[PDB]
Amino acid sequence: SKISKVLVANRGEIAVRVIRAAKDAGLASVAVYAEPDADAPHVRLADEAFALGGQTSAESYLVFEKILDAAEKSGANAIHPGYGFLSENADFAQAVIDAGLIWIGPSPQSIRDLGDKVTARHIAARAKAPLVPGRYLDKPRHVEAQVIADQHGNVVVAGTRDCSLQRRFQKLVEEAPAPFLTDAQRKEIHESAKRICKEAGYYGAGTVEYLVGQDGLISFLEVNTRLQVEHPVTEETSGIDLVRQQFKIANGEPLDITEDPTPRGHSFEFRINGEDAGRGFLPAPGPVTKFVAPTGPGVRMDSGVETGSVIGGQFDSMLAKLIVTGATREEALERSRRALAEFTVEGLATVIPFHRAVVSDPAFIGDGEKFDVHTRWIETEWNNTVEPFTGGDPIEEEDTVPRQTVVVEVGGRRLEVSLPGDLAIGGAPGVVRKKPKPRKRGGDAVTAPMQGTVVKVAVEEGQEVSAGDLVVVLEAMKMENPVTAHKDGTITGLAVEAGAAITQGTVIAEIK
Amino acid sequence: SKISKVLVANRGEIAVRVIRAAKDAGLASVAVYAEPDADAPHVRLADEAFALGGQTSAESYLVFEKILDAAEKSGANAIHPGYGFLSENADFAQAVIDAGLIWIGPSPQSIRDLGDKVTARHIAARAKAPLVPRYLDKPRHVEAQVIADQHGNVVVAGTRDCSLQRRFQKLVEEAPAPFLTDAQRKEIHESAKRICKEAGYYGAGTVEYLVGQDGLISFLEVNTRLQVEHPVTEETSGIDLVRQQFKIANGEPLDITEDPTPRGHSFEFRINGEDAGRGFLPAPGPVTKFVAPTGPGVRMDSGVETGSVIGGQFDSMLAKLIVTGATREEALERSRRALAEFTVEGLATVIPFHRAVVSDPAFIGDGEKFDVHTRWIETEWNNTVEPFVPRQTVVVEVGGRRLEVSLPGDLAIG
Amino acid sequence: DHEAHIKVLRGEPTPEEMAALMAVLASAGKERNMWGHPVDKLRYSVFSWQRVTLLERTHMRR
Repeated sequence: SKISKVLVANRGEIAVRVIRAAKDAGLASVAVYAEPDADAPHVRLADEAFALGGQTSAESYLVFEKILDAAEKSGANAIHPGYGFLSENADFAQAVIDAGLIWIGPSPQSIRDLGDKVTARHIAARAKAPLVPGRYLDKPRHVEAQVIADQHGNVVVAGTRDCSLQRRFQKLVEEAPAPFLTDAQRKEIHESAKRICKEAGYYGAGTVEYLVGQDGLISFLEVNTRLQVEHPVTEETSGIDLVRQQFKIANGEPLDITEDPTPRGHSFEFRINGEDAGRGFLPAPGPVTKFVAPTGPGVRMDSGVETGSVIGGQFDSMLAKLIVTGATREEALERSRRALAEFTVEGLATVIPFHRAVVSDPAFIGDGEKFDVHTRWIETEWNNTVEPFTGGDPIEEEDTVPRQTVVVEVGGRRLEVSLPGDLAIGGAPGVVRKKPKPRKRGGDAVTAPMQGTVVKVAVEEGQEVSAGDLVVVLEAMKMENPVTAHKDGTITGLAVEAGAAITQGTVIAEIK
Repeated sequence: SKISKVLVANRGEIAVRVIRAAKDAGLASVAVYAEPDADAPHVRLADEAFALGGQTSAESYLVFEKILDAAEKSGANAIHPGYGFLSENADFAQAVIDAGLIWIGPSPQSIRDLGDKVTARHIAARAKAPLVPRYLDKPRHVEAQVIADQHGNVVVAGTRDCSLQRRFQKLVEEAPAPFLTDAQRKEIHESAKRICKEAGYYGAGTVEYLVGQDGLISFLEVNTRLQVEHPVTEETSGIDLVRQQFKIANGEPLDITEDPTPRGHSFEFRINGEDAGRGFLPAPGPVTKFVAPTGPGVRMDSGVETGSVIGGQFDSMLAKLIVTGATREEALERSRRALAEFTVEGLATVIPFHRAVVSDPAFIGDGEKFDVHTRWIETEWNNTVEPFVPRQTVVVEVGGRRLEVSLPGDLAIG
Repeated sequence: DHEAHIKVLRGEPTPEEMAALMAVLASAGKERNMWGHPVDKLRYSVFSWQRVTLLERTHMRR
């Protein structure tokens, strides 16, 4: 049936994006929020919002019954799952369709068929996708084809994205159209994606991921069965609003676009993670005490956060996404070098300094016919000059002296000058300055090094452990953090249990 | 002859836009500010900034002495005007050329000849421009974006519709100009080429026409500047018009050989600090809050931010909201979102008027035509908008120069 | 070196502007006598603890 009210079963930037697409469609939008998100922007931006009443991602978002109950109470007639969480849970998609809501996404069966790796391998075989021969690869590029697929089986390849900047298996910077490809490689990627999706019976928004070797051989990787995070570069390079296309397809209306849009311009997306690139991109909680977006020519910016937001250890680190676009890849890089220099975020560590570097690094600029970047490039070849985040903390003796910041006019030049409060130049009740100690401690207690949740308990009470044995794995920021026994002894107390939330400094167990 | 450092002679939105274009080109950007603007976004964003002093345009941005002096003190090699102020002062343009700075703009002779309707009308007739035969009762205002070349090439980046006007001040702008017939479009394009080529026009400028209910085109004017509503043409055609101004001032021949086909449709909405409930009088005051509409299909160019103070010393305009889509209706939908998200506090704005007109059948149209005319906001729009310390200074001599110095009078140290 | 130095955070003054700036900034900017100290003028109860914690403390603190 017709979509009328969409429950956006997700959070942050993708929640915002689907709310906005709903409003453009003139649909009603219903948000859901966990307790950490009760103040989040999307709760206000949505036309209505329902509390999931949960402290953690499992009990709040991931339990099907709470989303179906929210849908019931709101009278939402469609569900859009965004990405992650339940957007790939075929059993949830089934439960939605059983409830009779318009599930804005691919069929539960095609989600399963493309989710099973062996089944998907058989699908790619029948489809005669360019599978790799068999072969190990040295330094492949990563290329995605965007699929728009009709319920009537019409399919267009909206374009391609290169996403080779991935740290550990998580894309960080992406570009559209995929540069430095032969038209034969484009032909292959395009028509392979068409074939693959219809052999899967696919419909909705989708994406096929390809892995391209330095020999130039394309290989298929997998189909993600949902709207990508990076879709914005495809929207900024193709005359397409992909979320509205996805609404139309969930309506079952035919594709208005009959043939692959001509890629025009070049568009980069940079993921603004709350991760400190100066400390191996480890994610950390913290307030966003200031947020000031780049604006103006060739800039778009989608954010799940604003000044005064708080980010806690329960959810993914991605704050926002910056998209920068121009007539040519060189022009788009120039505009990127503007926008990332205008971007100021304060209160927590962000990867913005990594973006500033990589958009300035010859390995990524390239020679005009290829670039050097590949899936492991950040992990192994990027010269990490970024100093660790320290924020406003004083850390050296000279920092403890208060300063007064003044604006000085000198021959008409405008200067900003920061003057110490005790400055002697030109000529105390026993005041002393010395280097402040940082806030860092260093028994039997094993204590949680950060706030998070207890995904695994590795021990039973009365178990003998030795130094270095695993005690628990915490999840923080959706990231695994083992905690291990600091000395030998019998595990006792063991106050945690699996699934519990745990605050920093909590005693996990004590070793005697 | 090659631009290296640009002094941006204007304030606000165009100041920021040119600073950004320069930073994209990697040119050094030098801003100038009057006393009211001493911490404005452009002042802090520019790579260098110089105090003009004075409290009004006549004391400041208009003083040829001060702008040329600032250019010298900066060691600028080019001057870029915005819109307004000295952007069409031929005498100033000549003074800049005498200074030998690259005037990023049309040649003084062109400014002078096109600045007189008599001389300009003569030129138009010589060019065989479409000309009014009568008075147009309810004309639709349409203009063409010229990108001329010092070598005499010309590209027409597109037609642009500006028919939502008040007191001859534009309020909402569109590209490409909608519902024009192909014949009208061709006439306009070829006429903009003819008229500006006859004028000898060096670079960027807007050729403006009136269109009547009969659909006859009449030439109106040539405005010899990158007019404020350029962004809709930028978002439709993809020509970075300011960087084209840089190339033309370099005298490089155009990269663009043929008029770019418009990709889609785009609207611009001027966020004037004017209260439609009092009939668009200025409302000076603080911009106590400024949350920009954000994300898909939306661009903001702004001269204000939270905590800025606005006064009648300068024009009421605060920002341009630009919204883009594949179609007229899609772009209207996106605008009906963006203008709802746009939250301003502490002073009145035309935002409610924009929300109305983007909702109004006269502006939606029927798919073949629409009813707006240059007077329609005045004569025919149903207005339903509910009415809404000093500086110390020291004059120092230094072995090569005099230097006045200025400090906050509350400065204390040690 | 751990002295708090002057920082020019924004812009770049040429040497002559530096010298003008610095010259203008350079331009601008315990004998005990307890006789009749207020604490002596106060009148204390003979058993008042303030004779320790105020009077004597005030006299002795040097």
